[PDB]
Amino acid sequence: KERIDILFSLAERVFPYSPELAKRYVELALLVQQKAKVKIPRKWKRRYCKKCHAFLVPGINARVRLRQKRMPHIVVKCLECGHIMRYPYIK
Ligand SMILES: [Zn+2]
Repeated sequence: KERIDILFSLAERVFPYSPELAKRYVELALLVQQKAKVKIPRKWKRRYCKKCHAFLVPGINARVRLRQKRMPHIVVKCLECGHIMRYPYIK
């Protein structure tokens, strides 16, 4: 409820500050989310790494390269995993 939202705000400030610190904070926010057993729209579900459990934004804990071919593609590397993720896009 409110508890997640406070953690989310805290996770956001740490997030640019240090990906690694944020990684610890997010893992707390996600752990809270399952424990509270509350589903939220896109806020945590769509804004995190698959195994880091860290806030996903390009430029901050993770970086994205945008490629132009006539197939759109972006590649995202998130530091906490240290791994590159592909996200296909069309139009
Ligand atoms: Zn990651």
